[PDB]
Formats: sequence, C-alpha cells, structure tokens
Amino acid sequence: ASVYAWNRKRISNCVADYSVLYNSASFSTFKCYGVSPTKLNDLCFTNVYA
Amino acid sequence: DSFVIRGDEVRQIAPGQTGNIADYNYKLPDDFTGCVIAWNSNNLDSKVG
Repeated sequence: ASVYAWNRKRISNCVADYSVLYNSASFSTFKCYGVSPTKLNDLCFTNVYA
Repeated sequence: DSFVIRGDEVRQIAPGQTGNIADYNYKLPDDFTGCVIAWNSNNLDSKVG
C-alpha cells in the first residue's frame, strides 16, 4: 500500500509464534508499546491487526 | 570477557536483552555492573572467501 491509503489485515481464530518474527534479520525495525516482544508468546488476544 | 559477533548482534549485549547471542552464547546478569565496549573489526577479522 501507499501510506495515505494503507491496508489492514485482521488476524483472528488462529495460533502463532512471535519469536520466529522478532528474531528475523529481515526486520529493519521491531519496536513495541504496551507489550514486550519477549512476553508475546505467553499471551492471547481478542484479535490482532496488521 | 572477549568475543567477536556481527554488527547487528552488538545490540543484544545488555542486561535484559534476548536473541541467539543473549539466549544461547553469552547472557549478562539483568543487574550487571561494568562496561560493554565494541568496535567494527571487518578490516581484521574478515577473510577472502
């Protein structure tokens, strides 16, 4: 997407690992707010959105 | 203590950090006292091939 017209993916009714994500050398940035990435794998969410 | 790591992984050398170096190679105590010092050594540690 162009940033003036960004795109949302809803994530729901599913399971994931986040540690495979934040250890990936592909990510030129991986900041977090209200949660620590180290803690993500212990959680569950009503939904997640990207 | 001394070792070589790649320039990205230098960010893992702190108390409270995670990632393969901090996880499985060299864990600082999360209440460490002292100094962490680093420099690029591409001109000394890299080899042809």
